[PDB]
Amino acid sequence: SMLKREDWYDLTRTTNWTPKYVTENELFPEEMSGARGISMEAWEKYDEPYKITYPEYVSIQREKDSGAYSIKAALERDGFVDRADPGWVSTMQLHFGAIALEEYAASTAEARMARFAKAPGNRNMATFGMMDENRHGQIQLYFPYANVKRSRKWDWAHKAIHTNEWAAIAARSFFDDMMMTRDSVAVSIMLTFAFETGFTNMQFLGLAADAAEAGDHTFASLISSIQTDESRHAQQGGPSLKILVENGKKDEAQQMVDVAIWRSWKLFSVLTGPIMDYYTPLESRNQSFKEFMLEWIVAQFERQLLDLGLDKPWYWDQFMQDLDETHHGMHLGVWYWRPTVWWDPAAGVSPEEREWLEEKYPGWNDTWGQCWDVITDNLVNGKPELTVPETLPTICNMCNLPIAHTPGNKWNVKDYQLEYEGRLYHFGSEADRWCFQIDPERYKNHTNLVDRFLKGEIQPADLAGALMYMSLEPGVMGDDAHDYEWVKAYQ
Amino acid sequence: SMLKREDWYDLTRTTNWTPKYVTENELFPEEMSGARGISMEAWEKYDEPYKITYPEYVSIQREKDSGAYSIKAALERDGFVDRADPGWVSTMQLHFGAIALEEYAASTAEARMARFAKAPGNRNMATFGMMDENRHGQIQLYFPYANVKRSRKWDWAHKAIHTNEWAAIAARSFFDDMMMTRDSVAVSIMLTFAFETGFTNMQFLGLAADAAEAGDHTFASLISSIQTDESRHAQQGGPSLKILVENGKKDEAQQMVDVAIWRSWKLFSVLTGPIMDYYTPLESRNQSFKEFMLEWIVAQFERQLLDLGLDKPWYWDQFMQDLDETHHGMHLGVWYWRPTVWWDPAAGVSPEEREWLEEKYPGWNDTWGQCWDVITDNLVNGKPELTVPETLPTICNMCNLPIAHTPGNKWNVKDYQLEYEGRLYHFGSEADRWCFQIDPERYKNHTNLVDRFLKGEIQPADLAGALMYMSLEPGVMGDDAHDYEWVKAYQ
Amino acid sequence: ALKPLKTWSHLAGNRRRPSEYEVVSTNLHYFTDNPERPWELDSNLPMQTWYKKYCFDSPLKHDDWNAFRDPDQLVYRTYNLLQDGQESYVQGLFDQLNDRGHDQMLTREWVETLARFYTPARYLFHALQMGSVYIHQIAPASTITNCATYETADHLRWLTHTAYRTRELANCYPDVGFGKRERDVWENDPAWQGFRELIEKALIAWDWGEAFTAINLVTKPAVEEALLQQLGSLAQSEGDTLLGLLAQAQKRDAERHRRWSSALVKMALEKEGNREVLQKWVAKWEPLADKAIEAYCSALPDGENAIVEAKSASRYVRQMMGL
Amino acid sequence: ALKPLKTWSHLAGNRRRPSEYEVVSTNLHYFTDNPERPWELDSNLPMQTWYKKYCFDSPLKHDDWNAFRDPDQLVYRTYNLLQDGQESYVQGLFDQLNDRGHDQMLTREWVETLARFYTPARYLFHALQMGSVYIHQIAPASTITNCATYETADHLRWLTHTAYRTRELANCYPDVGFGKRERDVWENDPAWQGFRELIEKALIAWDWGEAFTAINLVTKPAVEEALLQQLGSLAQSEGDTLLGLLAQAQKRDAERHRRWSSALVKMALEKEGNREVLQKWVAKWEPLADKAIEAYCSALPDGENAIVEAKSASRYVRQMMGL
Amino acid sequence: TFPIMSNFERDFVIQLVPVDTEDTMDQVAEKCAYHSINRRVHPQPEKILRVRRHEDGTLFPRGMIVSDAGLRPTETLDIIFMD
Amino acid sequence: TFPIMSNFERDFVIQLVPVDTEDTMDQVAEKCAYHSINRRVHPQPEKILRVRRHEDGTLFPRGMIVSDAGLRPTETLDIIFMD
Ligand SMILES: Oc1ccc(Br)cc1
Ligand SMILES: Oc1ccc(Br)cc1
Ligand SMILES: Oc1ccc(Br)cc1
Ligand SMILES: Oc1ccc(Br)cc1
Ligand SMILES: Oc1ccc(Br)cc1
Ligand SMILES: Oc1ccc(Br)cc1
Ligand SMILES: Oc1ccc(Br)cc1
Ligand SMILES: Oc1ccc(Br)cc1
Ligand SMILES: Oc1ccc(Br)cc1
Ligand SMILES: Oc1ccc(Br)cc1
Ligand SMILES: Oc1ccc(Br)cc1
Ligand SMILES: Oc1ccc(Br)cc1
Ligand SMILES: [Fe+3]
Ligand SMILES: [Fe+3]
Ligand SMILES: [Fe+3]
Ligand SMILES: [Fe+3]
Ligand SMILES: [O-]
Ligand SMILES: [O-]
Repeated sequence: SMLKREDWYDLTRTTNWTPKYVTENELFPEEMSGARGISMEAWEKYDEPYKITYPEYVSIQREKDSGAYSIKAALERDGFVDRADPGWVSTMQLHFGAIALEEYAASTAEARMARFAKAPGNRNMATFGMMDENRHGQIQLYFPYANVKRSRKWDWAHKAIHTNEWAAIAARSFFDDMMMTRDSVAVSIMLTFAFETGFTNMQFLGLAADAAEAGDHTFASLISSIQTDESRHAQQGGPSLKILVENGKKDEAQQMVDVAIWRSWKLFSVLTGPIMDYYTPLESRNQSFKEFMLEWIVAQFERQLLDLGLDKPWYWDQFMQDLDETHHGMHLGVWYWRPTVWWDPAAGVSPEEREWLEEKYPGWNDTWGQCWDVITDNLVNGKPELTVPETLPTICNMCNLPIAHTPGNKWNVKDYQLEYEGRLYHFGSEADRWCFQIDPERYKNHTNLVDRFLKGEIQPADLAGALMYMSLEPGVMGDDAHDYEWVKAYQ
Repeated sequence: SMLKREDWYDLTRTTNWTPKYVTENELFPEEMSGARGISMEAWEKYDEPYKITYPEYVSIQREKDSGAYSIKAALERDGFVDRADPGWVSTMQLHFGAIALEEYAASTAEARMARFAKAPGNRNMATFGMMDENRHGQIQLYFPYANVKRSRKWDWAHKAIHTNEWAAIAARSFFDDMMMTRDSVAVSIMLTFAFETGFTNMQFLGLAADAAEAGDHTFASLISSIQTDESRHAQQGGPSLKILVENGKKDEAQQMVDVAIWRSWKLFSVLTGPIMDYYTPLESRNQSFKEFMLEWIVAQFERQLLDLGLDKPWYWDQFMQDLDETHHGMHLGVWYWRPTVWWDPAAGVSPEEREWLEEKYPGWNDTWGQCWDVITDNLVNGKPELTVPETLPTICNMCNLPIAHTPGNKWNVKDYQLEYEGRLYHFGSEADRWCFQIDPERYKNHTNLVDRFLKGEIQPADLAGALMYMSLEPGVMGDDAHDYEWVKAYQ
Repeated sequence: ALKPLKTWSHLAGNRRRPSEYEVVSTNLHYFTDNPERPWELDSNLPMQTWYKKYCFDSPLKHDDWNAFRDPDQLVYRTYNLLQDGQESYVQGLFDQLNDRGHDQMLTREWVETLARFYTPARYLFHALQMGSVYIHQIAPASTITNCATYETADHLRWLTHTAYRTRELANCYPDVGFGKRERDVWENDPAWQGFRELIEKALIAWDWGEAFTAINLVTKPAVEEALLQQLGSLAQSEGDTLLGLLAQAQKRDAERHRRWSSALVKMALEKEGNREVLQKWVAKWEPLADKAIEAYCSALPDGENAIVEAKSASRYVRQMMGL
Repeated sequence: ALKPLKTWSHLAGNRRRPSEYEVVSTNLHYFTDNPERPWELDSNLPMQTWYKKYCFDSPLKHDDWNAFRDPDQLVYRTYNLLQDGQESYVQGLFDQLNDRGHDQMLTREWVETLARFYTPARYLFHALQMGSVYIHQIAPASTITNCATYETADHLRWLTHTAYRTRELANCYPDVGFGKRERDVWENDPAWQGFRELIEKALIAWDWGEAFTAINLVTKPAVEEALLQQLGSLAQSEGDTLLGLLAQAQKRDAERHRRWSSALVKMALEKEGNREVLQKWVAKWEPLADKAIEAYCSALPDGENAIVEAKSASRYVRQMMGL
Repeated sequence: TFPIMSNFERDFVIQLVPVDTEDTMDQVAEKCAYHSINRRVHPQPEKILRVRRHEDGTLFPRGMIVSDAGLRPTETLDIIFMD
Repeated sequence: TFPIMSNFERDFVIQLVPVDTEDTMDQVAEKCAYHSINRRVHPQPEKILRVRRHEDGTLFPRGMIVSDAGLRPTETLDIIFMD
């Protein structure tokens, strides 16, 4: 016979001891551990709600991969990617290039907690988290790998984060700030709670669903399986949050959440918004990016924050409004600057689409529809050279994303500047600037693409030089997804 | 460390012993064993070319099912069967209804050898064969089961062989004769060698390939996996054949092969021929049923028979010719009598199709094209009541299939009658009648649908009565696959 | 017109949603559709007569054998999953005990004991394999047959473990005759004649009911108690950890066989008269089982005591089934 | 325009088709792209300084650490497949030895020996878990990190086996204090202070090179020889088959760790000066290992002999790596 | 009421056909034509239908009745176009 | 040669715009209009373009030169339609 898991589980996490040959601070340095005055005994209250043991882990995961890799191989010589909508294909290349290596990097984020968390249970769950991310990184390199011969763009599933292409810099700016350069407790708050539980867990669910609609059962299965692993480690932040509130650290906890959520939002608006609102065919659009956010992200955050006795972010009112524009700018920005990304941005501004955008968003054509009105005319009046840039867009020093807001009649684009120690910074939002001011020494000497351009680090100092600096060349350089097919509609 | 499989394999099959408390004949009755004078020692020379042991078996098969069942579940809520060509859907219902339970029945065929074969190695390989067929039967009941709510026709995957619908009687006539009522050695010859190695092994391969073209990855994976198990037990006939030739039994062996191959062909012409020559869309037709047979069945049989020092069947010359008509009759017969089967037969006689049939078959329209000419006119001239029967077609007493040959100009339909002990028999071919004469006591008092009708066993004795006798009712009763859509072509 | 169902037509009318097990294992045999002419050929063929006499005319009766359900509900998919795990465990024992040179520290006495009482079992286990595979092809229902199908694979598994271990023993003690003498021991050693006569006679009991009884209710419990329990207990006491644990591993399959055999007996007793039929058969074969146990165990150390324990334990299996 | 390749751009130029292992494990770390500012933030953050000092400025040098390849080529998929099998085996041992009441026939002396020398290892194994997980996050290459990733999971596995067994022991001998005293033994028993001082000091060796050395080349071999080999050999002699075989099972992971550690050392020696660096580190930590073995083994029966064997065997691991 | 099998010229399969023991071959052919003509065979009024035994190919008169042709129950018969 | 950011009216994003330290706001707006007008903004000849500092909203004269407006390098500026 065998024991019931409940009878011996606590012993797997009864591993803390009183150091003697070295001091507690030496063994657990604050910069890595982040115990924040809270004692070892107090941290031991940490108790993950979802429990699992080694034998169970290797057994379940073995099965998940058997299925996933089996699906992939069965549909391998089917070449769906070929006869699939350019909007979808482009969606995948964007996903992989931005996520593969970051998934892997997260394995080190977990490893950070596995070694330096004073909470024994967090240390073990982080070890499983470490293995989860090791999996995601590998499986999301193995899958796109099947398409390297169809286009060099697929090579970016591995190369993107190794370049200085703006989106890559944006991705790294976020991740390094949330999970790679923060102490153990901070990581559980900002990555596992704020980002993995708050966004990616439900996101991946929709991606998998949408991928299913598209007819890509290989990619659908991929994301479905990976998503089932998320909760297992995403759970690590709640307990840390209770411990901090439980003790005298509610404020410190409060802003990590404030900061982490905004930053997750910014990066989220450029990579997910454009996707379900423009790259997705019209007859396959369930709800709008705004609808999706309110019903699957906004609500949960409110519920969650409530249960942990935390307050809604100070910027929450503004954040709620931006759901009506931010991802619209980000999109237009990416499509306009289409040759500077590794995937083909879709316009998604056909007659029907443009109205769809009007139903979901009040007065879209009176603002966003404007800019698109022009661009569409130039393409109708054979002047394609006016739909691409000849200059760099101003960049937010925090999210390293273009500073863009409401256009057209209801114009409102703003720039929340800030001068600190003989230097002028630019932020595409009030929250973005705030993230900077609450801790300057952390972002101070960093520099976005523009700062580098102005310092002479991009040479030659012209378009061709910037392209070569971002490691981009024809073949991978972006252009309109449907090859401008959507123009024949306007003559 | 562990031993190499080659060092201990022989011991797994070193199980024969000299009975003492019962006699060899009691323990191994000839009617079940079929040692045919060949001694225990002589049978021990039996040595399967493909070897496998228990641990290896359960490990490999566990993986095959993980994948297959994983594929199925991933594509489950995709409902391909719905938006799939009626020709395909009809193909599957035909496959399942005719094979599911026969696959299972084969597990007993294997069990026959596992217990009564005097060859130790055959006994063990038959035990694995037993498990293989147990698998095929179950997995091919589990898969169609997903469609019971879409149509009662799917219920036939389980019910068909339990009825007296003519195709069911045809299926059972073959199988019971080849594997269920033959002694151990005879089974290895007629089922494993003649039928499984000679037909189903390559057939399933093409089915899987065609299913792939159709876009049914669930069914494709299903057949692909099952097919990989075939060789493991299909191999059992060769060794028995060598032993018989090796000894004084070349003739006895010769006709089992003669008989078994013809019967396999007959049943094959009605269930596979119509499929790849008519139910398969035109733009998805690789080669013709005739091409397929010559290149994947005919050749191998010649090679095989050669290596075992056996002669080509006496009927081989005729058999080669029939590839130019038999499956054409069988088709027309099934479509005409479409309401008497559980699937929707496809006409596959559109303009393009009819020419396709001409390219693959010389002078098709001058013979088969005739009958179809008429039928098409009646449908054009609103007289659908003349495309269905009002009488029973004469039935071959051996293959229990309709006696039909070349029509039109080159008319040649023949009936190879035979009178034996105050009774008149009918056969749709010279070989069919031969199978009867070389062993009368085995088929003597059996009776086909017509014999039963004429004896008063079908009551009421009319169409409605025959339908109810075959367990058929509206909903499952067949009709044209594409609902006569192919007629609009001829106005 | 006929409306589509939620399950197979023969399972419609059920209360709870049919399980995978029920979906792929019930009402599969078709030879029982026509007892007059089970197979679609002449009604006088030998195999028509075999099934009518040995399946249909068995004194063990019931009106709906297809109602039988495996208590373990084994299916091909679950069988492999279950056994693959057990085989991983057995692979561990062989490979890792080998690594620690477990075979070299066995006494000479014990090795000779293995040559006489252990390795020849490959013949007895294969006979059990033949025995249950016959039950497969003669039982009146598919759910009954599958239980026989899986038990048959288990007997092959026991055979396989034995063949492998025999090779390892021959490697370590090439003078004993491991792998070369088993047949002679099985055929000529008085210790084995008890079991040999039992299975040889049992192997020609064609009635599906008597086959089930002679093999699963009388012979198997006798074989399991003598070999797996007694010799296995002896292996443990002699420090042969490998065999001790191998025996425990195989007992798990033996237990499963007793479970379905028990359920079949329980279903049979629903009909008046079947208990008497079963007991009469048990009364017929029990005597040969006693002789098997006596001849085998008497030759082991503590023989008389081993005989009493085995007779007692095997009989208890049948008592808990109501006999 | 750029033409599509047959493999990742960084693997193009290779002779043989890249394996799955190479496809999903190579050149993954990006913090090594800019040693001046490893992370995409201010160049003065503590974590920028940590990586520049402990990863980039390590005296163990090489021009292309990404060239390192796991001799076992472990990947997440193959790791699970491999360990799932091993865990099925371990599950067998626990479950089936339990079934035969293996725990009740252990002597009182041996039980007390287990309370002092076995169950407290849960602390030592978790420390090894922390130790290798630090290597994961500070190594200069992803192929190096993954070897650390998997070894970390193995240490958690050893911890887990120990926690489970400790519960079973507490159930069978509730008076001994199983599960309740381990910490006190680990912190206060002179037999454990040797190992404790060793890992506590080793756990604060932040240089990736010294971490690898102190943990994988000095501490682990010491821990494995003392616990898995010596105590495991003792378990066998005391008839504790379970622990004896559990030790053998865990040694298989320990062997894998030595294999990749060996390959990394081999690659390091390609560069002149690294051997000296490694030896200097080994010369620094070997003394604490000796004290660990001495304090632990001296307290076991046949102590002095166990000490000599362990020192000898652990040193041999490093000698075969060229030191 | 007597059973026979119909192998109609230019058709593609023999069929079971009920005829009376008094019908003249002309009537038999008429009954058989019902299960063949206008179904999968183009009529030919210009020509006349005849019925001969299939086993030996014996052509039967137009006015010969089923009762005289002997015939074994189930006997196969050919119906052909002639003059 | 002096850098500034352009926040063109009715546009949707600020852009980096190179101007000379001598251009009059009219010339600055002209340069900025190049990176905005006819790209994603409908022209308005009827009206005149003006340039004001974004931080405080200070409207700058049409003839005022970059060298006098002070301006911090990178300074953001609004270009609007007026009279
Ligand atoms: O075609 C598609 C593009 C994007 C998504 Br999300 C789904 C379908
Ligand atoms: O597919 C995606 C994954 C992550 C983010 Br953030 C955005 C899109
Ligand atoms: O529904 C969704 C589709 C795609 C992404 Br990315 C996120 C949500
Ligand atoms: O001169 C340039 C044009 C375009 C970009 Br983007 C950057 C510099
Ligand atoms: O649509 C199809 C019908 C039959 C076959 Br076979 C393949 C495709
Ligand atoms: O799908 C099929 C399987 C077997 C035969 Br025979 C014919 C068709
Ligand atoms: O190519 C083939 C398609 C279907 C069947 Br059935 C057999 C062969
Ligand atoms: O009277 C009948 C009509 C059709 C068939 Br089929 C059988 C009898
Ligand atoms: O059945 C067996 C399982 C493992 C080995 Br190793 C040998 C035989
Ligand atoms: O449960 C048991 C099954 C078989 C034997 Br032998 C002993 C115990
Ligand atoms: O790691 C473990 C494997 C099996 C059991 Br049971 C317990 C722990
Ligand atoms: O190969 C071995 C690994 C570890 C130990 Br401890 C002993 C032997
Ligand atoms: Fe992940
Ligand atoms: Fe995650
Ligand atoms: Fe099969
Ligand atoms: Fe088969
Ligand atoms: O994750
Ligand atoms: O098969």
